[PDB]
Amino acid sequence: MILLEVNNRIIEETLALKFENAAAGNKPEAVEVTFADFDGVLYHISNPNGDKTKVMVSISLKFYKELQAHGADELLKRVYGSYLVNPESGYNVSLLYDLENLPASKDSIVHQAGMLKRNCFASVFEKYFQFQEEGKEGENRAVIHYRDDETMYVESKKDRVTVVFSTVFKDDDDVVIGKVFMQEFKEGRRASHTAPQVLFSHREPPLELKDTDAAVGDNIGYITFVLFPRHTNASARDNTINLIHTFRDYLHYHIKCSKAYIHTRMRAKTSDFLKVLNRARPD
Amino acid sequence: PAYHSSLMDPDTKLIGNMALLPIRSQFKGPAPREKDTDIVDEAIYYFKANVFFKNYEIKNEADRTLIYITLYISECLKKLQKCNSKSQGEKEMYTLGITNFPIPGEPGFPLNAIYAKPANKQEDEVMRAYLQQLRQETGLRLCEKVFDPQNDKPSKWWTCFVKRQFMNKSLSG
Amino acid sequence: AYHSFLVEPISCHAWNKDRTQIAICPNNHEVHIYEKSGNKWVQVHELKEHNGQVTGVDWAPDSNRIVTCGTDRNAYVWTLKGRTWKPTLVILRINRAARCVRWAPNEKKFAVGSGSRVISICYFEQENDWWVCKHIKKPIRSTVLSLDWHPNSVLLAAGSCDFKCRIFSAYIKEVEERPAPTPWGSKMPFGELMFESSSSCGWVHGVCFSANGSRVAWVSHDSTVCLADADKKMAVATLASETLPLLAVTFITESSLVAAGHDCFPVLFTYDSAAGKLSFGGRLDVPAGLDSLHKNSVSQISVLSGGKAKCSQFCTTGMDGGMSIWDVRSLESALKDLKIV
Amino acid sequence: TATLRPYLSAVRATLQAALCLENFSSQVVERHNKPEVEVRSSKELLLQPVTISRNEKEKVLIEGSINSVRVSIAVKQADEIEKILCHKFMRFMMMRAENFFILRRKPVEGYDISFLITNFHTEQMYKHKLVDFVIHFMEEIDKEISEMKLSVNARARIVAEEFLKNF
Amino acid sequence: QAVLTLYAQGLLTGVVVDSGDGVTHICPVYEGFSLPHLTRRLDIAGRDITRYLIKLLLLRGYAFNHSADFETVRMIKEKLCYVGYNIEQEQKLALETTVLVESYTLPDGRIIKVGGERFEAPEALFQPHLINVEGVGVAELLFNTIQAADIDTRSEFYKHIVLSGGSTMYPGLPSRLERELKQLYLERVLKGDVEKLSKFKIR
Amino acid sequence: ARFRKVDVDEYDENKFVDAGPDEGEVDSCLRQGNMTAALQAALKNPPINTKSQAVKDRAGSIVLKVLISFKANDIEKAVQSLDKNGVDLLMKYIYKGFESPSDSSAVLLQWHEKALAAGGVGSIVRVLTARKTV
Amino acid sequence: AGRLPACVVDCGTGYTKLGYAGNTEPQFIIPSCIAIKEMKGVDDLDFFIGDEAIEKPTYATKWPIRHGIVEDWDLMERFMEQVIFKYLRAEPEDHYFLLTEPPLNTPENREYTAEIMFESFNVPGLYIAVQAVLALAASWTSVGERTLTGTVIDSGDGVTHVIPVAEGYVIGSCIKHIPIAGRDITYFIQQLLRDREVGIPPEQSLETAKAVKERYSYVCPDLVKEFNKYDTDGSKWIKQYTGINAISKKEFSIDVGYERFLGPEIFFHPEFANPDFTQPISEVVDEVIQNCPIDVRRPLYKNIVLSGGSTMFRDFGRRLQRDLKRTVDARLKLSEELSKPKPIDVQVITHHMQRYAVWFGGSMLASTPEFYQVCHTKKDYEEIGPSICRHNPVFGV
Ligand SMILES: Nc1ncnc2c1ncn2[C@@H]1O[C@H](COP(=O)(O)OP(=O)(O)O)[C@@H](O)[C@H]1O
Ligand SMILES: Nc1ncnc2c1ncn2[C@@H]1O[C@H](COP(=O)(O)OP(=O)(O)O)[C@@H](O)[C@H]1O
Ligand SMILES: [Ca+2]
Repeated sequence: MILLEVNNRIIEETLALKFENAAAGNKPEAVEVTFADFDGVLYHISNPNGDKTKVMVSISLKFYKELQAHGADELLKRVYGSYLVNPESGYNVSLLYDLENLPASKDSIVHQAGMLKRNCFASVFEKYFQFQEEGKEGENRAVIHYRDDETMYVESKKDRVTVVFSTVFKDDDDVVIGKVFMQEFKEGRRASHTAPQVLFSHREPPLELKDTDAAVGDNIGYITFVLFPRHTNASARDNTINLIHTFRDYLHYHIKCSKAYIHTRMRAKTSDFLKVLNRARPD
Repeated sequence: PAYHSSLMDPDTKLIGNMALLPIRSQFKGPAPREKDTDIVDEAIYYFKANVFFKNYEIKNEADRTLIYITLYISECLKKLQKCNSKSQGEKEMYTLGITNFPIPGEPGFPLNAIYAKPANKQEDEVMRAYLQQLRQETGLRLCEKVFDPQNDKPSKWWTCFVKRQFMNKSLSG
Repeated sequence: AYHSFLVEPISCHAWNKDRTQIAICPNNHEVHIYEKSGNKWVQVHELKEHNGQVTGVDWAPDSNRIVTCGTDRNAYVWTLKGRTWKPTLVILRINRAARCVRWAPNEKKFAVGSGSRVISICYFEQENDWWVCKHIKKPIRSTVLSLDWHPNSVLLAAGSCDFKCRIFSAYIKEVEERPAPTPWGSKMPFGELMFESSSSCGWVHGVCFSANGSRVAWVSHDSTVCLADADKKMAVATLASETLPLLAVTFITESSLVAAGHDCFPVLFTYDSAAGKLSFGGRLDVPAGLDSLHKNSVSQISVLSGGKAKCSQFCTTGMDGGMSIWDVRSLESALKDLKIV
Repeated sequence: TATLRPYLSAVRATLQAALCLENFSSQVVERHNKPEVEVRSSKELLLQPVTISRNEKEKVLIEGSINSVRVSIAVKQADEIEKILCHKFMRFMMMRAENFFILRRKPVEGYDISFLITNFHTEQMYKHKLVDFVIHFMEEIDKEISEMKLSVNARARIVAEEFLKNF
Repeated sequence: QAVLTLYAQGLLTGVVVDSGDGVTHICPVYEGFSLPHLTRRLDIAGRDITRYLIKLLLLRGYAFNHSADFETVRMIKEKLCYVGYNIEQEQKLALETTVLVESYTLPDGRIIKVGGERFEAPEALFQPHLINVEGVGVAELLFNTIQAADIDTRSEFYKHIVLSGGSTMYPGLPSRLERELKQLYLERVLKGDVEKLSKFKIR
Repeated sequence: ARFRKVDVDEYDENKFVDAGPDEGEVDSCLRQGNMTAALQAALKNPPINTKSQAVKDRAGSIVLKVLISFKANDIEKAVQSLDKNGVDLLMKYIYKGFESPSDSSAVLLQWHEKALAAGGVGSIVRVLTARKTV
Repeated sequence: AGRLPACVVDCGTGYTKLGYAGNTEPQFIIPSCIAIKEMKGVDDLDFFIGDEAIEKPTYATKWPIRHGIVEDWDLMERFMEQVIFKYLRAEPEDHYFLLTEPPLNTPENREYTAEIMFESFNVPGLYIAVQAVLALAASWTSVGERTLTGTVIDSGDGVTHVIPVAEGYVIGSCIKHIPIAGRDITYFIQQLLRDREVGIPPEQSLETAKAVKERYSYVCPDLVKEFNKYDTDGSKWIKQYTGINAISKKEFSIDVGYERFLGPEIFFHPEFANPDFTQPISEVVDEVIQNCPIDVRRPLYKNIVLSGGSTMFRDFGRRLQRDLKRTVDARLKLSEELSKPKPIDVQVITHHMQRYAVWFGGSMLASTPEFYQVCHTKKDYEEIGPSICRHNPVFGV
């Protein structure tokens, strides 16, 4: 698995099992589940008020207000319509499904529920993609603190939109490995010239953010994706969004998998060494 | 563990070291007269359970008679298995029961280390006669069970034990 | 002529008078004695008493007694009682490991070098029926690694980790008398320091006296072999080896030295009394991945027959656990360039 | 290379000279046996420390003693990625030091990895082969570090394109 | 006990350090019999060490049961444990090298590995607080006894310290004491270095 | 837990207790291009007993300075003109030289090669066992 | 406890249970298997785990965990990659982790696990809990006085373990194994079905067995009596089962009978299926407790807990308790008849969360304040070293 998936399997699997038993006419099992998603996201699935014929899927993001300030609410409404309801205390968005009132095909709703995290993020990208399109320049930049110590900056220009991630590498050696990856991203166009351009600043933030309270530290790193109209237009938007919003996790997911691999190499090398070292015995 | 006989009395007669227990049966034999529960009954009851066991602790000489009947039931099943009518197998049984199966002391009898040998020609005669009587009654009663009230139908619920061997022994091996 | 008694080291060895049996310690608190049967070796005895590894074993020929010393700091003299060896404890009065031991020629006393930086000269008092001992301390500054007695049973040569080969006097008047004047000196009271090498290098792994004991040689860790001549004002002749350190050394004549060590094979050194110069004429082991009999360092080497005067056969045990028997004349024929003395 | 074989050759020769040990009980503690180069509590038992340097970065320290030798290596680390790969690799092995018997749990200050070869080792194993192992080891860690370096770059390019190709 | 001990030990006036599988004593003995008034006790011996090893081996990843596996651990202690001489020095060996690691086959076949806990367990004898005990430890305890005694008879006691008891068979123990005693005499009796003349041996 | 902070072993009466070449002469030989002589000149009166590091280091540099001044194919010839005592001292200086790399290692390794062929591994063992060394 | 629940992963030899702390059931119960191509580029990442890796065509299925212990680290490590980033979708740097280990796992293995969790995934905290202890904790769900001293009977598909626990620590020297478990039962039920039924596709002989075993099997009090009922009123005991032929899709159907009770029976009468082993499971448990210290023996009898799939069988505990009492009672008899020792209180607790007792106890313990207290942190790992993961303080009582 190279790219990270977008949907949330626990959401989708949970819902499905309930929807099945529902159709089968069985008596509803109570359900109470707590789980997370990448970047401090916490979910909750439960029977509101204990009514086991209702299933609520709530999501909580510490930086919701930020996305709310960029179309979040409006977008979520379009996508979920009547499933979207008053948010459960402690969470920002709640979906409610009446087990006795499901569509003919449950795949649309199940798939869409599994994309709650992603849809909460979608609006901020659409809003600025739409700015570029209308040539509305000079618009203030969106600042999303998706993590406690990580920030995403979105901005639109004459013919391009920029996404800048301020990521952190806890492990001092992860910075070094990250550098190898970022290097390959900067040259990523030598194999796809139409693809987005990628920039990387070891850790002085890009100049557009020097007067800002932007972070500056040995373990900090700024990535800039230059998305072009061919990526931000109503034809690419969704897919582009599905990738871009999973980047930071993609990068870190691969720094760890590399270390895992270096490990298998070290197991093999150490194993050999031990053999040579032991053929040194008179048997 | 395994199921043991409870027919052993203080005044029970011995043929060898096997207990000469009573038996409701028409066939003739040195079998005493009998309670509507004979040793052949007790064996047919416990079979399906007992059969699985590989170890069996001899408690009374009555057990030895129980073990014998049991081993024989397996022989019958090996027969009733390839039959097409209670009438037919009912015959193959009378016959089988008449065959000269080995006895304690002879090579061919499994368990010669648990079954005493007839101390003389008289006992040899009685024992042979008893074992045979036992085989015949046993084979007959077994036929009612083995066949479903729908003839030509050896109940697979009896046939399925054909390959099982109580204490991993055989009167035919 | 190699034989493997095991794959672990033979810490030390000792042979009886008839060279019929050999005592060995296989990295153990024990001492196994093997005897020959046809052309096979058979273990006949097992001496278990040391609570530490045996680091030295010497067999007194005439009295046929075995003496052993271990890291447990003890030393038991073993006596043969019909079909068994019985150990007798001998308080060395030391607090570190015993490193080596050797009976004296007259078999009336034995010495034990140790990490207590002293040499324990032991003897028996038939009076109170037991083994006593006096210490030769000064000027020893470190662990004594090897000992060898002078033929007169009084003078004693010692090599220690303080880079010195010294000759003392283990004169114990309670068992012998006024030693006869030696070129090594007239005055020989107990522990008197008769001679001392001058180099301040290489631990003296092994020392050896000549047949008449007027010459003493020793091998050090600096990969050099020396021989001090008492008929030449104790002048010392040195030969720096081009190879690894020697651990053991013995005279095979009055001017021929045979040694082995970490290179894993025996070599020949010859002394030119005239020029007072040592020379290398060695390498007798002429043909794991080694072209030598022993597959690990050779740590001990004793004379098997012919004395140090005109040795005919000599033995070598080593860290590989092997025991080799070398025939001097045999060697002289396999190598035409050979020159004993 | 041009200078590699010569470097190793010098190192091998010094190892051949250093691995000449014997069992030596302690002069300081009753019934104790310790690797002198480690406890260093009896200076006449220690040999002169020596170094074989290939250049100002790659060098080997060889500390001998009557019953043990400590060998510390300075591994070639050209850039950041090699520096961290090497560091992770040595750590990996040190953490398994009990399986190695000649490996030191920690490096001697100033070095990347270290060996502690005792007389027990040279008795259990052919010393001429222990000498081979150390040279084999030096040559092989450099290869592994390069192999890892390539692996990482190899995957980074595929990871970058797999993500850029989808926009 | 120490009476007969130091006594027909062929010496009749020294000090007996007696530690068995349960309790330690320091028995002074003057020309003839002993002087009870000085004799002190240490509530730390055999079992305690074995006890302590168990705890140490637990932290290593070996969960032995205090009751069930006590004898097993006692055997281990007897075989692998010892007294470190220079604790600072020993801890370094345990942390930087693996020369102290030894294997031990348990009664059921499994093979555990014991290293640094070999000298840590018996270290209790010198640092009681390690096993939650109040005291100064066998060495310091001894030193105080002799010092707190007839100065004339002191020199004699020191040159006549005898060891007795299982928990005194620990390799290095003698050396450790001597070093410890030489540290207390150097501090609590002098301060200046004129030790060459401060002779005393434990045999 | 205070009395143990002192290393009594320091004062235990049982503890073990154990000018330079002529610069101008060397420089004179160097400047004239007579290398094989500068070697012999430097391998002279080594500060084997000096208690100062500066003094020894002084000599070490003088010798290293000559070694470096050599040309690849000119070493073997030089080394073969020395007696074993000479080759031993040489080897001792080569190891000293390994502690100051500089631009010297590449060439000092060529010296080790040649020295090893002449003096054998024994010349190295004697570097290790030296108590008084340059 | 922050706002994010800890990650709880229980790696069984056959199944791996995973989810977040506090949840009552695991969020994923998947096969402990990984499929790989059988390296350069990103070939190491080209794999699948759990169900998705059982039928993979161009892929080879592997099983990292054998007899509870990790046999292949390279593979166990990759397995975790997906467990974390594909299923749990958890940012490993943000969640503490609780993993489990079979009894008799070596201290080295823990360091190997810790090396992976800290050096590869960068977890903030880690805790390695021993399965048996978790099981004891899970039974508190039944008992109003929580205790971590008891006897655990773990049985899955490999071998069954009788593991005594005292004050939170497994009494290693007293564990005992039994050559009977899920497998031996299937292979047995498989033979019962072969001698009798037809229609079962050879290539689905075991498929059928394991199925029947799990859907109908149970423990009965008396064999003859049970056999009787079946032969008497075969209508109220002979169940039907229908499986679809892989080929032709011919929906075959068989009759299930005796095996319903003869399966779980081999536990108590091993000799039925196994020639080399005959001890009844109630005897082994008795033998075990008898070896543990006297002062702990009764508490062990009073708290025998279950864990494993093969402990699912209806009445398992009931039959085990009867059997055990008969043995322990009869022993106290020969003493009164030889000289009257207080009667021993033998108990066998069975609860609802048994299907995943271990993962359940782990889930409950990992959501308590104390869990964070007795957990090893990344800072301690980096400063003190992986040695700290050798020992994991017991907590919870
Ligand atoms: N070689 C040894 N090293 C350390 N301790 C030992 C050794 N041998 C025995 N012990 C311990 O010494 C104690 C037994 O001493 P002993 O005097 O026999 O007991 P007690 O005097 O109380 O009857 C036990 O703790 C035993 O484990
Ligand atoms: N309800 C059940 N009754 C009896 N056995 C079951 C039941 N459910 C599962 N099993 C058996 O549990 C065993 C589990 O074996 P294993 O693969 O090791 O899983 P785990 O690692 O969780 O113990 C299998 O034999 C499975 O058939
Ligand atoms: Ca499990």
